[PDB]
This record gives sequence, C-alpha cells and structure tokens, in this order.
Amino acid sequence: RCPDCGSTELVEDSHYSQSQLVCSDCGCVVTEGVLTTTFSDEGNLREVTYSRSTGENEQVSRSQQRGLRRVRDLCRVLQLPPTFEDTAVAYYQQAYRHSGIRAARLQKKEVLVGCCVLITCRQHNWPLTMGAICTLLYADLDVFSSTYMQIVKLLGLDVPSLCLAELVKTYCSSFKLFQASPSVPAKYVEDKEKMLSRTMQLVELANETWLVTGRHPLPVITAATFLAWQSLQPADRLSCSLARFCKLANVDLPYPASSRLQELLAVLLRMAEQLAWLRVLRLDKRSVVKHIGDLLQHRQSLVRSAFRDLLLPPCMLKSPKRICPVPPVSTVTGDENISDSEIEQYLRTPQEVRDFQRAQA
Amino acid sequence: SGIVPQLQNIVSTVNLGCKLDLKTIALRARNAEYNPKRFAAVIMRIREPRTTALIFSSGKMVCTGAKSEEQSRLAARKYARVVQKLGFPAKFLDFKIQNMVGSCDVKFPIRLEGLVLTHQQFSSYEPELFPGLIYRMIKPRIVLLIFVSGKVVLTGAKVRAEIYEAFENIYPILKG
Amino acid sequence: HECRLRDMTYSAPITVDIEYTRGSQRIIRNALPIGRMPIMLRSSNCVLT
Amino acid sequence: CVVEENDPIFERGSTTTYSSFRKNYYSKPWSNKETDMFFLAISMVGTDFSMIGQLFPHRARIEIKNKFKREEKTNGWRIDKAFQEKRPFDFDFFAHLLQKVLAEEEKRKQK
Ligand SMILES: [Zn+2]
Repeated sequence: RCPDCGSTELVEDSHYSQSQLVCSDCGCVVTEGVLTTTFSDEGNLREVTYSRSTGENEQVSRSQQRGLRRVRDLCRVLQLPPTFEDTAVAYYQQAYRHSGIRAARLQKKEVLVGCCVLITCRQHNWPLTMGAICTLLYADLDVFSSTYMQIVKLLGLDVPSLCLAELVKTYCSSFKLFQASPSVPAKYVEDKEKMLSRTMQLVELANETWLVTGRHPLPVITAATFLAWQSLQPADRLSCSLARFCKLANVDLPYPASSRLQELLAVLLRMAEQLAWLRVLRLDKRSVVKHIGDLLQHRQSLVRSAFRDLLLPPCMLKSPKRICPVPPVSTVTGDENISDSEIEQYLRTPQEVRDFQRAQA
Repeated sequence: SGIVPQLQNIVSTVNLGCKLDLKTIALRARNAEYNPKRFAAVIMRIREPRTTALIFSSGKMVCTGAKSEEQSRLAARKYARVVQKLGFPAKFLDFKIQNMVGSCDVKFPIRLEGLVLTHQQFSSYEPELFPGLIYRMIKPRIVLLIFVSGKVVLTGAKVRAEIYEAFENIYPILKG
Repeated sequence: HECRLRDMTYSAPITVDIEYTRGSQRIIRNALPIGRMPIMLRSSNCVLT
Repeated sequence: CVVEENDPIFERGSTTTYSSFRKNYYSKPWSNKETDMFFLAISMVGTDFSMIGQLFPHRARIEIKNKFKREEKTNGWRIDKAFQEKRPFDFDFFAHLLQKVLAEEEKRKQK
C-alpha cells in the first residue's frame, strides 16, 4: 500500500530492465529491485526434492524397488511417454501405503503393477485391453481381475470407460492387410483409411444397436472389421470365412466373435428389410455384406425403424410367458416344532456307521 | 415403482454357547459332510426349506439359502434340535440376520455406460471382465449387479425394507 | 517439416525377428520393436528422396 | 545338449491379444445309466461327497458337487424321492455294477 496516502493501488510495471512496485496515484515506489538466480549458478546447483529431503526414498524395500522397476520396464516396453511412467509410479507409491497391500506375494505385486499401468493408460485416453497387459505378466488373468476389483473397491479411484472408436483405431492397425507382403495375395490388400472408416461406422452401428453392452468389445471389433474387409471386395472375399481371415491376418480370432458376427448380420437383415430395393432383392446372411455401405449410408432411419417394431440375448427372446414367477408364501413355522421324524431320518444307524467306517478304513 | 423385489438368499449366524465335536456329529448323521483335509467345518443340508448350514467346533453356525427371516429362524432351530439330539447342549442365542440377496427385473434394457458416466463415483463398470455393471450405493451400502436384460440383483442389506428402499431408489436412475 | 513444427524427433522404429526358449520350447518372432533410429533427411528410408 | 528333440513353434508375435478371461474346466459328460447309478449311490450313502467321490473313479469331486447342486436346483422332487427310499450298503454287487457300466461304456465307445 501507499505509506503516505494509504492507497492500495500498487501496480507491477516493467521498467528499463528493472522490476519495482509503484502506486498509480502518487507515483511513489514501495519496493524496488528484485533478486533472480543466474544460469551460471543454476547449472551448478543440484535439485533436491521433498521425497529425499525428508528421509523418504530410503525406506524403499527391495520388493518395492522391484515393483517400481517392474512398472518402469512395463511402461517402457509399451513405448509410453515419461508422463505415463510418472503417473504410474505415483499410483504405485500411493497404493503401496496400505498394510494389506505391502504384505503380499510376488503374484500380487505383479498384478498390482499391471492394474496400475492399466489405470494409467485409462486416465489419458489411451486404450489398452487387459489381455495385452496380462500377456506381459507372469500370472493368470482371473487373479489379476480379482485383485483389480479388490483394489478398485479399496481405493475407489477414477476409472474412465473404454472408448470404442480409439479401441478400433488401435485394433485395426494391427492387421497386415494394408501392406502387400508376399505372405498375402495382392487381392486382399486394401487401404487403411477406408477400412478404418468402415470399421468405425460398423462399430458405431453396433453401439447404437446394443452390441457393446455386456459382451467383450474385441469380438465385436473383429466381426466389424471382417464385414468391412468382405464388403470392400465381395467379388473375391465373400467366399472366405472369419477363420480364413484371421489366419491370413495372423491374429487370434475371438471364439464368440463369429456368433457376434451372426448377430450383426441379423441386424443388417433387419435393416435390409426396410430399404425397398434390398427388400425386393431378398438378400440373406451371405449376400447382405455387399450392401453394407448402403446400410451405413442411412443407418439412422434403418435402426429407428428396426427398434420401432431393442436387442436382448437369445436365451430370453424365446417368448417367456412366465417372467419372474412369484413363489408361494410359506413363511409359516408351526408353533414350535413341526415334526421330529426328520431327525430320525437324518441320523446314521449303527450298521450304517460300521459300513462307513469299513468303506474308508 | 409397481415392482416388488424377490428375496432369494438369506445368511444368518447363531452361537450355540458350547463346544462341539465335529467327528461325532459327522459320524452319526447322514446329511453331514466333514473333510478336514480341506475344510475343517461340517456341511449339512436340510431339505424341507432347501437350505445349507455350516457348523464349526467353536459353537458358531451359519445358514444360507433361506427366502425370509422366518425361514432362516426355522432352519436355525431345526439345526439346533439336530445338534441337541446328538448329545450336545445347543442353545438358540444371538440370532440376527447378517445378509440378504434378492433378484428383480425392470422389463426394459439399461444403458450400462450412461450410468457409469453419470454415477462414476457410485459404480465400477468393467465390461471386459464381467458383463454386469456393479453399482455400490453408500447410503444403504448396497451392491447391485445390473445387466442389459434389465434383471437386477441386490445384496448387502439387513432387512427387507432396506432392499425395498434400495430398489425404489435405483429404479428412477435406471429409468432415466 | 511436421517434426520441425511439433518439436519432436524424426525417427523410424526398428523391427526384429528372433528366436528364443521359454520352457525349452523354440519360440520365434516376426516383428518386434527394440528402439528408434533417427532418419537423416534425403536418405534411403527418408520420404524426401 | 539335446539332439533334435524340440521343434520350432510360432506363438505370441506381440500383437493385440484377445482378452479371453475364461478357464473352461473340462467336465466329463453324464450318461443316463450313469445318472441313475449316481442317484442310487446318493440314496444308499446320503450326501457325503467324499464317499461318493471315492466310489466314482471315472468322475471328480467338484463334478459330483456341481451335479448334486444342479439336481437340488432342478429335480428336487426326484432328489427327495431318492432320499426317502433307503437301501443297505452293497460292495460286491456294487463292483459288479461298476464292471457292467465299464463294459457298457466300452461298447458305446466302440459304436
Ligand atoms: Zn502516494
């Protein structure tokens, strides 16, 4: 403030290579000159963190060191930026604060590292399936999932939803159909951008038609890219199958994917019946792929007409006439005891006891 | 909401106030199983209410499979009578309902992504592992398994009124 | 020019096919990243040539 | 150093892997007469899973447990009917019936 008049309108203005505080009313300065570090001394001085100037980073067990080095190599083999490494090691140090977590086996620490890098990639919109992570872990996926559920129940951190478009972008590029390598004939080669756009449209169609809820995404993505590859050239690709396509692409095909494919084909049929030329053509499960592009041209009205006539698992679509049958009200318990012969029926006779002892003698 | 949930499983424990010999009750009973190599407790199954109980040597016993609190009490009294018939001073003391699991249905599909987008801090949706969304409401501390089929499973309550209020509170969230 | 604007390196990833043993079973590979070599401009692999 | 003992195998080329997350435990199927003999063994011994597993060399304990649970869930009426009727413990004729079931399943595999 101003020492004489008391005006608190002090403004920082850059003078001729000089910093100072001055009031705009009387032009009087209250504090002039500023002390800044020189780069000549900045390169000499070594930085110290509060993680080291407090005694911490020395109480790091050999197991905690192994865990953090595992986090480092896991985020490095994925070719992740150093920001992902920092966030992952921060999450690991935060999760290691619990007594129940620090006292565990090597499998537990490894699946914890896997879940930590999974959460790290989930944070910054980086899609990565749990299968690709479990592939780099020396453990099974069931215990990995159990520990994941346990730690997300114990911590309750933010878990974004897996985006389908980014997952398609990550999954379509893994195929070798884009390059005309000698292992694949030139007839199967296609453009990456067109196939990616077709697969994105097909997975959007699956999303709006209840084909991403509950079921694993990867089989739906495989079915979508297979339909896209078939529609790009049904002249020389309709005769193939999903197994042939997966063998040619050198990618392990999902088991339910074919079934998912069938469902998607059914959806296509439910669209082809709405279009006049297609409903006159009288297509089938095989000849519907060639018009998939047309189905993707006006997919909105087609799915609206299909839904105005929802999607559910086939187990419940068998016309259930009895939905949630009401059980009979039998909450009675008699007066004190309904009967006593049940005990006589449940007890073992001496002959039965002797037979049991003789059977496993 | 016009829909009433249906309780399916009841879990309740009871102390007998006395020590038991597991080999004696396992040797003189036909519906009793005891394999100390893996599990050191006695498994018994009563048929009329269709329920299963676990008996421990420390005097504690637990029941599962009941539909209501009265059926669980009846099963506990039946097991107490069975234990008393084998020459043991079993008592029916400290009986309290521990957990209840029920099922219901809404008859319309549910978007499991809109829920996790609007109620992220109350649910943990992972379709890659389990198809059903897991919702954890903290005010009654109820865990709900939701499916695209619309049928919802509720657990974690202590009384039927808790299940009813949890369902009537989660119904507008599912409808919206 | 995009690498000049985005302040990032202009490199190409190295692919490698190898063979090894996990449980005394010969497991082979086809394409595995091991690093990135910076690509000099107007070289054989450069797009400008 | 072995001499021509192992063959090269291509596995896991480090691409995007499908998330299986499933362990389909192999379970031997159940036949009609096998179900009948399991029911009679239950009626003769009770609900002792250990004793049933001991006298079932062709089956497993967890398989017997799953079958018993499925039966209690689906055919509780037949379960109670079998539990009401009693039959003394047989050993020699039980082994004869086991040999008969072995011959029957061998003939079935021959078909
Ligand atoms: Zn002044």
